[PDB]
Amino acid sequence: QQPRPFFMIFFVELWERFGYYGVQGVLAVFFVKQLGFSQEQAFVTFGAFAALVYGLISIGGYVGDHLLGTKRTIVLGALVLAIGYFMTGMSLLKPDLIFIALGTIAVGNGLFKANPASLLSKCYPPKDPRLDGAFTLFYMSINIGSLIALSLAPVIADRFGYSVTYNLCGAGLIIALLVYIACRGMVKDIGSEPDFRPMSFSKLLYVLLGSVVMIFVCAWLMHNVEVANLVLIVLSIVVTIIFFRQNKMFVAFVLMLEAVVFYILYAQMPTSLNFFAINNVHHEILGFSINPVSFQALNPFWVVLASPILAGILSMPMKFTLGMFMCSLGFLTAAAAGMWFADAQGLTSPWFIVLVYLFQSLGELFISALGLAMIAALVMGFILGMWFLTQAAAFLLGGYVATFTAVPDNITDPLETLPVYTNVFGKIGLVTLGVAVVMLLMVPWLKRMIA
Amino acid sequence: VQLVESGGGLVQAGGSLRLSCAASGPTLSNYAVGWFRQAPGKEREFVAGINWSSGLRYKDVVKGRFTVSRDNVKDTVYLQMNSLKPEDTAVYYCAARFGGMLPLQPSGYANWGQGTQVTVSSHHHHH
Ligand SMILES: CCCCCCCCCCCCO[C@@H]1O[C@H](CO)[C@@H](O[C@H]2O[C@H](CO)[C@@H](O)[C@H](O)[C@H]2O)[C@H](O)[C@H]1O
Ligand SMILES: CCCCCCCCCCCC
Ligand SMILES: CCCCCCCCCC
Ligand SMILES: CCCCCCCC
Ligand SMILES: CCCCCC
Repeated sequence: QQPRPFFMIFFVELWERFGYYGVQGVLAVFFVKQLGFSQEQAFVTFGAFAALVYGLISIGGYVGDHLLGTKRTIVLGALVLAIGYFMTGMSLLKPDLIFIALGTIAVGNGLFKANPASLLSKCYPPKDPRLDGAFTLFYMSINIGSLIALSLAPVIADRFGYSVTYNLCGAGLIIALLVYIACRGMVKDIGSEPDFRPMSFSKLLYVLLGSVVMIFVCAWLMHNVEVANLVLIVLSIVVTIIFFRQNKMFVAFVLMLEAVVFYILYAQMPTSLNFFAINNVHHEILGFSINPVSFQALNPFWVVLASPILAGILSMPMKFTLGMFMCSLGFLTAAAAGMWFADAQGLTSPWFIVLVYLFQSLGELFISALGLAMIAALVMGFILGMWFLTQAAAFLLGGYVATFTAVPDNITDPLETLPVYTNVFGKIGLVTLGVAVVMLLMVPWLKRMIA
Repeated sequence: VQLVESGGGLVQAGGSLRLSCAASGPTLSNYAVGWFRQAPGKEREFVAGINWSSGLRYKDVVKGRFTVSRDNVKDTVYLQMNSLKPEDTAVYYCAARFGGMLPLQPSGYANWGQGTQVTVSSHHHHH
């Protein structure tokens, strides 16, 4: 159905995302159990890590377009990522490496992320009808990798330890590189312009130098979230000032702030919703015992099922509005499950969490699948930088919000943790419902401005 | 996923016994281990436990007599039973749940040992 390079890109992306989500799924627990962080420390450090992972995506597209070439930067990004995963595995011998290792993942992700999609875009003549389907399959590829990693990495970490888990993340990147190299022959005429001139070693060195500096800056920021806060605050207020000085951009701005709320909520899945599953949900479904950390896999699961269907099935501000209502319902369901449908011992049915994750995934399919894609319909470089910046700010904020559910390590009674989770998830759901209502009210004005 | 209990037995009132729980494949370090006991004609009841990060929980009638502790080198959890009394007679089970919580009912735990008989006799020496 698709060009041959489509399938190479499908599987390269699958394996890269497998490595990344293998880390994401276990990181907060790794912080708590292996490094002895409190749940509060773990949640804010995860927020800082995710913020860097996302905020740096803007750099790799520029590097791929204008410095080294799309295909070259795919290779470089994959190699830096694999190095980062093996460094995380080494951090169990050398704990002092951990932040540098996470910084290497962040930078590797920053270099890599934008480039497979760009490459896939060049596999099709410009108005090919199959593009839409191909990008939906591309999204499924992401979520297939994520589904496997989030399912299996906690199980592996429980049975063999974190060193093996992280080394397997590295191995997944290694085989992403091998399939790229083996299929390199399929994309000989595909690339950005620098791909077809010989590589500038001047620019390669600038990219390696900047990458290394960035790895150390990321390590520092993740270690000192209290100044990462001020960096992103001053960066946000400043870029806000310079956006306000410089009416379709007004639509881009309002949609960007709503996306901020969405990413704040997405950030709860590896932190507060993860520990809610650990502490207040039964760890058995359909008669099988499972690792509760594996519940994070319900996000890619539902996406994998719903992306074809919803591809088969208003317009922009209303699609955003619908997604915000979905997210609101995910957190209201979590709160309701804890308030009314828990056991005498404080444990709730995992079917409630299956439904929580359905709501959050539908929100994702309406909002983030369709965010900078049709923010690109309103618009340049300034807004790409600000988009990734604001989503980074969202992840920092999300870590902070998660800290309201943090549980001291001496608590052992689920009836003590249940009201903390229910209070916070209920308040998140109510605030997000209000945000959805203000969104609904502005949908007509937004839809006019888009004309 | 399968726990081995060891260390039950027969003891006189006022004596002591030590139970131990060890896991096979999975590292027990990620698990809250609760000790349950079932006396003749009653249901399994929570006795004592330790979560994955040294939090402790106890039934009222064993406070000041039982201690749960954890040896993370041997990947083993211990229940040290002092000042034993006849009504502590029961089959004892260790159970393991991932994470920091020690729920009170057997349904909160997926992994179970096979059970060890503990018997406390009113036996005392003749005066
Ligand atoms: C909702 C998402 C579900 C995730 C799907 C899980 C993937 C399958 C696991 C790999 C093959 C099964 O291997 C094993 O199976 C048993 C029972 O099935 C499960 O359970 C066993 O391991 C896990 C973690 O190691 C423990 O928390 C669990 O209580 C223990 O009994 C685990 O899930 C898995 O370690
Ligand atoms: C495709 C040719 C490979 C070029 C690799 C050169 C790497 C230079 C190392 C510079 C060290 C800072
Ligand atoms: C004394 C422990 C210091 C660990 C630093 C690890 C750096 C390793 C670079 C690969
Ligand atoms: C296709 C060759 C890629 C070169 C990247 C290596 C940078 C160290
Ligand atoms: C954009 C909201 C920032 C809030 C900081 C307290």
